[PDB]
Amino acid sequence: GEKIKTVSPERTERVMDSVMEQRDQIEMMTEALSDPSLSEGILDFEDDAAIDEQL
Amino acid sequence: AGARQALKRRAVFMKRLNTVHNTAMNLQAQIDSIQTATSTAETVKAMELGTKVV
Repeated sequence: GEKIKTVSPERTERVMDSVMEQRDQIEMMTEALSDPSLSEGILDFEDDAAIDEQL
Repeated sequence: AGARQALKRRAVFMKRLNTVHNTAMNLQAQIDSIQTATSTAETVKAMELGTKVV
């Protein structure tokens, strides 16, 4: 009973909710930094036609 | 898919190559302009000397 009062179930719910929220924020931050639109940058105006013919 | 990736990257590199080559040609044009201005100044000086004598 002393242990259950110390680490209550509501406390575990709060901890797991915080873990979920922080995991979501890390995923969003680390996928924002990996957007291929930068290294791609300028895209074909012909929309891959030149690269199609090159392939 | 990897072949398309490599060909897109190559296309970017050739576009950069074209831009660099055109910039070097523009610098050559500026050098030629400097030398042409020098030659034209000497020609005008010679013509003015001859005009003074005549």
